[PDB]
Amino acid sequence: MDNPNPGPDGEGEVELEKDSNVVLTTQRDPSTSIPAPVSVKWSRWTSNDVVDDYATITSRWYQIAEFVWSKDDPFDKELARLILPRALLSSIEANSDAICDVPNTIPFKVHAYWRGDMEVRVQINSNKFQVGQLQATWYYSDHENLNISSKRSVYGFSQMDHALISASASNEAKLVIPFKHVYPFLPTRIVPDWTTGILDMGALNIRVIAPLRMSATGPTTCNVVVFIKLNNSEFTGTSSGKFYASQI
Amino acid sequence: MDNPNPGPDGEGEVELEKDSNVVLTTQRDPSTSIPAPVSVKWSRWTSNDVVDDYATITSRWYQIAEFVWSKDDPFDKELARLILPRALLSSIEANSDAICDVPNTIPFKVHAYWRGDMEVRVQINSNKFQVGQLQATWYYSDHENLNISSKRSVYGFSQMDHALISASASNEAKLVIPFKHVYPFLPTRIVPDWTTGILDMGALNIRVIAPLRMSATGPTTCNVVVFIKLNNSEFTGTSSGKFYASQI
Amino acid sequence: EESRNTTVLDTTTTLQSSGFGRAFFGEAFNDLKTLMRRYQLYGQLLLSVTDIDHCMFTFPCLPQGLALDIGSAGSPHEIFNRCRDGIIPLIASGYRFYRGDLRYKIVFPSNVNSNIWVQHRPDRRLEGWSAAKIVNGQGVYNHGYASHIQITRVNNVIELEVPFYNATCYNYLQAFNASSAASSYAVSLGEISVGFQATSDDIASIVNKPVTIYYSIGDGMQFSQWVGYQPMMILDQLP
Amino acid sequence: EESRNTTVLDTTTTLQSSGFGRAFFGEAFNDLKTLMRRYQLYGQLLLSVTDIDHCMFTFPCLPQGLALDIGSAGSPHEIFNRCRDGIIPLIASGYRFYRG
Amino acid sequence: ASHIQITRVNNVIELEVPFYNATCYNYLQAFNASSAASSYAVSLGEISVGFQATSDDIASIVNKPVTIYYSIGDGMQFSQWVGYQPMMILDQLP
Amino acid sequence: NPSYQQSPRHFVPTGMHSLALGTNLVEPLHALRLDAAGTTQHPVGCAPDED
Amino acid sequence: MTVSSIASRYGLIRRVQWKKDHAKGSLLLQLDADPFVEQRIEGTNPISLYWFAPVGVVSSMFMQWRGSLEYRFDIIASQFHTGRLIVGYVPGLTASLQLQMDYMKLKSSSYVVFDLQESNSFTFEVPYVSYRPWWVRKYGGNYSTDAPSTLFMYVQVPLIPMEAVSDTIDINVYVRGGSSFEVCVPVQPSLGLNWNTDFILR
Repeated sequence: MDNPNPGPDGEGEVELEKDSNVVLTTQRDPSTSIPAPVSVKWSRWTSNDVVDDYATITSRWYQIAEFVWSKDDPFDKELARLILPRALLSSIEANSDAICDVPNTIPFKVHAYWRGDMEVRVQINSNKFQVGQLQATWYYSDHENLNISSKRSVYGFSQMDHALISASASNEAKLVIPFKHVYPFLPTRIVPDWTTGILDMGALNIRVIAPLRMSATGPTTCNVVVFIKLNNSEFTGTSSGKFYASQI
Repeated sequence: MDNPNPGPDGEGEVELEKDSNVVLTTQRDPSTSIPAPVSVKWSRWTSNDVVDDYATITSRWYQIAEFVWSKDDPFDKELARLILPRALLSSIEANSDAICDVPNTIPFKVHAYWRGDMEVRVQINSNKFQVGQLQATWYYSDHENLNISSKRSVYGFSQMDHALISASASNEAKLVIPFKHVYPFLPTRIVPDWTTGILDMGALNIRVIAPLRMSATGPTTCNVVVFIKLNNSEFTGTSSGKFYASQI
Repeated sequence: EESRNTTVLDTTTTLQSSGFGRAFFGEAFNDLKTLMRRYQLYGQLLLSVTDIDHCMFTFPCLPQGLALDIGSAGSPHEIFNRCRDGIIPLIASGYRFYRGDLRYKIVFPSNVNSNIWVQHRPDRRLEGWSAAKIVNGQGVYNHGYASHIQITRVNNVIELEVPFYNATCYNYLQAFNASSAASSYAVSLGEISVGFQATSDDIASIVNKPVTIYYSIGDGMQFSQWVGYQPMMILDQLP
Repeated sequence: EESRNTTVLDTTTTLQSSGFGRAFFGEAFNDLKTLMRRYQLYGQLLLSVTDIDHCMFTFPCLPQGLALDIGSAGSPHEIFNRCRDGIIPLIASGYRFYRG
Repeated sequence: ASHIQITRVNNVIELEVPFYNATCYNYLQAFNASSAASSYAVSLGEISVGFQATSDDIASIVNKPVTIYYSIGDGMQFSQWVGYQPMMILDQLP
Repeated sequence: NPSYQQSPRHFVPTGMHSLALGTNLVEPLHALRLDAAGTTQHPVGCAPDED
Repeated sequence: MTVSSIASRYGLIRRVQWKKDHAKGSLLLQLDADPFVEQRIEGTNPISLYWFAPVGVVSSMFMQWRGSLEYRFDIIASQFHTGRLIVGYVPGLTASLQLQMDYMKLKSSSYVVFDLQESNSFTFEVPYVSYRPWWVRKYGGNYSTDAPSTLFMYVQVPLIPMEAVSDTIDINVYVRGGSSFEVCVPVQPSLGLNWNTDFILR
């Protein structure tokens, strides 16, 4: 019972999440929160072209947002309103190169219609003396609402299920986000019946529940990393890559 | 026995070759020529990174060279010295756009090392009154020879096995080209131990055996099309697409 | 297709099959692999000595036949001027890959006495068909490689067996233009260097003596891909 | 401990084991003891005779490799000047005792 | 233990130096002569090669190379693992 | 590598095999044939009548 | 005495001074993914001696090597230091493409993110991804092929120490031949001993 023996290896036991060729480690246990059950594949009802997932490349993790989180950020402060099938591409364009240069998103350049489930692991690297707590919350189809600006606060996102990232224990947040949308496929480019708001499942947004509090000599910053897997994906509509417009 | 009944459908029976989502038809029977047996996969000996073929996109056909073939081309005239893992990419660059825009070659942009077998169907569309005969010949590692310029003639390529494209019967030429090279993987980009001569298995070259001969009112030109499948492929070495240089 | 055969218009009856000379000579000639192991002249040099461990001459080891050295206008090597290339590159012109061993049986002169070391160096690449010939830290003896000393006083011929030490499936076989940078490791089996162990007062007796090198393939060679023959030259039309 | 291994974060799949060159070259290289028996240059001399039973040269016999004699500034032993020490003391540098 | 090779027949003598030491095993690194009897713990012995030429023939033998090879032969058992010293890379030699 | 340390044979080189001997004697030769077990053969039409 | 016994031993070959003020894109090491890992000794000799991993020495007697390498990163940290660092791996980088690198181009290829929170040691098993089944020695005799692939180690999330502990953390980088490491052809060694460092230019 609670028998410490630290050493050159340290005390704790490392857990993993191995994927295709990207292995990321966590010392801490995830606070998993799953808003919806796993979806049926939906490739039978609306696709005659060759549907082929790419589990060797699409199910890899990819860092899409790191950010400094200081203690001087206020109580209900936005940190990242990441739109997950958009921020995966627009972060690649934030690296100032095309979508073809990344192995995780080359089927978005070739194929036209995406479906699939998305994993999110928001790691944090807080010191153990820092006290603060974030929440990672997924909201389906943010831009389709207009009163969401009056909802976008911790009092509203703590009612739906969500993960909690405590800076005390350096907690890590797994977030299984299945595909639920009005239409059973998200389009990845300019598309005959809608062009505005492309490839938009919703919004992972990470508000602050209580900010960093520390002594006068304390470590002020706290870097936060976001990872995304695209695990049970599929693609249809093989098309030319010259139709793929740049994301907004 | 030889009982013609032409109609609105025509007389002959159409054969096919269906692939992922590209179906190409031939009225005529192929003159298949297979220089070597089918190769073993070789992914066990030299790859720890995730090897994943993409049969939904890589095994599609792709037109890489059409060309007019006039009767005024001489006896032993080169028509296309296509280097097949190079001309697939350099024809895409001949369409003046990147390699990412084409669904058949996006793993060449992401992954680094290619292996696999290549099908070639050189269709011709000669008139039935035109008389001439080409030969499609595959030669392994053309640029590694120096006396090949003295060999590059019909008298030399008719000794190795080859397909024959007779303009009389509008013959079509299937050509099963397995991967044989010195090293068991072809690299698709700039690479630590060789940079010059990249992604070069050999040379499909189509010399003329006897030119088009016709009357004074005859149809002079004869368009020729080349298609390539990449059927038993595989890729390894997931890498960034920003290292992929343009082909020569 | 190449070897297709549509309408055979044979006139012949049955010819008696001798079994490739079996029924006349008591031996077969169907397999060309066992003809490949008859030893053929590889290259020939004349020693122009211009330390004990200095490699006297080096040559890349390859079954392709070397870049042929006729010689100067005054003294041509009369076989390599007249009788072109022999058998084994005449067959290797008919293929594209090889995977196997070689044998050498270097024949030294008789008037030399000093002991001779022979190194096999699979490190050294071949850098194109130019200077792929006998050349009179490379320049010295080396420790770790496969080595063999023959004593000239007992018998002035060292028989070798150069294995297949390459990181390939198989190697190139035609003439080689140094296309890729690492494709250069795909030609030779290595780089043999023969070096005498004579001092400077004895080495002048060794100058301008012939050192002939032979070769043959030895039980492991497997020429893989068929490639047709290049243009040939007929030898009895030579002036 | 030296060769302890706490948290393996392997990405690799199974690589095919060639058996130390067995499956390519028909021979093994796992054991370094049978590589040790390839003969290596030990020492080299030049006779400077300055009776019938006088020992012409002596040398201590040891697998450690000798104290390396490059030579003088004018005539260095070109292997011992250039190509240092070879194989067997490069392995014997990796040990402390021998018995054989 | 002695052996004559005749130079006229074949000028190479192949030897086999056994393990004649009163030890468990011998030292292997460079040796600074630390203890007085530890000096018996390095070599297998001390080989001496001697010609049998007279003084009129010995001048023909002056400044000829005598190369000596070696290998361990079925009995060598390097026991204790000790890490490698600093090395020098040979292709950086001028 | 076991060292074969038994004292080996002790004999006499000579220059040339015997010339007068020609019956009960397997005679070694450096052949100029291509096959090593090859023997000249007589077809059924080349039958030697005169022993 | 066995190459799977010598090559199965770690050797300290690199040591990263990892400070607090490194950004989220800072490079700590870009050492090559070969047994021939360099560590220079600060000497005044005309030939600077180099340490090598034992897998590097035992592969320096062989022409060709193949197999996985296992690098143990023993980060020396207390339980209160928190950090997070990518040990990545790019297959196939030349001299010109050795630069242009950051963590963002790295996360395309095979990469491993490590969460330094409580345990402080891991072992990235380097993939052997090359077109060639074996791979020629880097250095060779006095006569220079680079690595098949390059390791990188970036700082994904910067070091956040508590106010009562240090600013800087040193990382030990050990190199070992993996469970599948194997070498084949014996050639001239590329490494010589330091027992006689005298070298005479002729």
